[PDB]
Amino acid sequence: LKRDKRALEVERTVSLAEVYAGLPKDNGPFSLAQEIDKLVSQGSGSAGS
Amino acid sequence: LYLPIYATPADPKALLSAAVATSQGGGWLPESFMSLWRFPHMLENARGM
Repeated sequence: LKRDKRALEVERTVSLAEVYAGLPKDNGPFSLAQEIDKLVSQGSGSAGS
Repeated sequence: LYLPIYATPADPKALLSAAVATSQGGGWLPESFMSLWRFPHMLENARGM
C-alpha cells in the first residue's frame, strides 16, 4: 500500500486494417480485404513480413 | 584462682538486598502517510492490524 497509487486508466482503438495498410514499405503493404479472400480460396500462402 | 569472663557472641546481622529500577525513554511517532482509502476501510484495516 505504500507503493501503490491511482493509475490513469486509458483506452485506445487499434484498426488492424490500418496497421497493415500503413505498413512501412520495406514490408509489403496490404489491406486485409484482398488477402483474406484469396488465402481462404487458396487455403495457402502468406502476406506481409 | 581467677575465673575468666565467659564472653558470648552476638546475634547475626539481617542480610539486606538492594532492588534498583531501570528506565528507558519515551517512543517517537513515525511520519504519517496519506493513502487512497476512505476512512471506514482503512479503519477496519488498522483495527485488524
